Amino acid sequence: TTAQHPTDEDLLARVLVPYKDHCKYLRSAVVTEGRAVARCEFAIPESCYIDDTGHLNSVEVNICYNQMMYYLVAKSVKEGLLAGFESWTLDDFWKHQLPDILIARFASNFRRPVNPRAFSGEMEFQSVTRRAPAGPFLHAETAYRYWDADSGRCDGEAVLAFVNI
Amino acid sequence: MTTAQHPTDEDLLARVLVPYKDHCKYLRSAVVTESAVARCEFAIPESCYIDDTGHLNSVEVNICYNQMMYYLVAKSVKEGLLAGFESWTLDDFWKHQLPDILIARFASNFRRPVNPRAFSGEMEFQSVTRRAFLHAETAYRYWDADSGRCDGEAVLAFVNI
Ligand SMILES: C[C@H](CC(=O)O)NCC(=O)O
Ligand SMILES: C[C@H](CC(=O)O)NCC(=O)O
Repeated sequence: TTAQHPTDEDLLARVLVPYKDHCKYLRSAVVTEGRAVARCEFAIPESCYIDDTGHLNSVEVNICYNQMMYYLVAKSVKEGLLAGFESWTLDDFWKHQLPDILIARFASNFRRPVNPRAFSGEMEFQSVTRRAPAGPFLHAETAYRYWDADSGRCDGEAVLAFVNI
Repeated sequence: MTTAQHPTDEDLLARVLVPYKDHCKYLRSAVVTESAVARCEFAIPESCYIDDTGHLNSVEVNICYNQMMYYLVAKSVKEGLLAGFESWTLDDFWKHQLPDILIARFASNFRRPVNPRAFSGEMEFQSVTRRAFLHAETAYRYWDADSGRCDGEAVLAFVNI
């Protein structure tokens, strides 16, 4: 009885346009419906910036979060799922995506190393708050976690700003 | 205060950067002092994973931190500057660099978006401790020639010692 959306493959490819061809890590994303959640699968067959370390690096946790978060937002804007984004169209999203979606704060905590080859993740929008000072942006709080098929596990938080809204 | 500052060790730096891809070498200079601390300059002429967003991204803060941190450890090993690492040689460092130097926790706070084309940073090792691996608490910050400001902390684990 909770509404869910399977991976919207067309939207996903378009969300991932700004990322390089060899950097498309987000493979699937089921979005559950006013503060939405994404449940995702990831794969990094080789790193984009460094020789193989043997584990999912902090850097990659962050790249993957960005992908998952952009997808969650885009899909939420498309299906009207996210409180605070009622006025947005998908066109607004493509315009804002790169210059106007900012990370104010990022944290990652590794409990145990994760396998970068195949891993799962999830995130939640915990609050979205609009600000329009006399003379203008959304403030958002999110949490995520990652795990794999063995015992890998990482969790964290990110505070976002959506400016020029 | 008094201890001598080590200018950028260019040969060590280039070697520390070998595992990074050719377009992802952002750390351009790094002065090391005991207090161990590194004071660094960085340049990202273009991003390695995404089209230009116009500001230094959280991802890049993290890449640059890793480069700075690896160089500070390597240089500290070479020069005997970090307690906990007294027994290490550079050859130990090269063996551990990728598989055995882990981030346990990373945080960044972006006060003011930073210019990715030219910016500065610093970090410090606050504590190193054996635990039943080596556990290190570190803090860093970045700034630029305008009003850019990012800061954070990273907890590291050095394993298989
Ligand atoms: C020391 C770091 C660990 C990590 O980022 O999680 N690996 C090297 C790199 O990812 O740049
Ligand atoms: C939403 C982020 C902002 C950032 O990482 O700081 N830009 C997209 C990216 O860097 O993947």
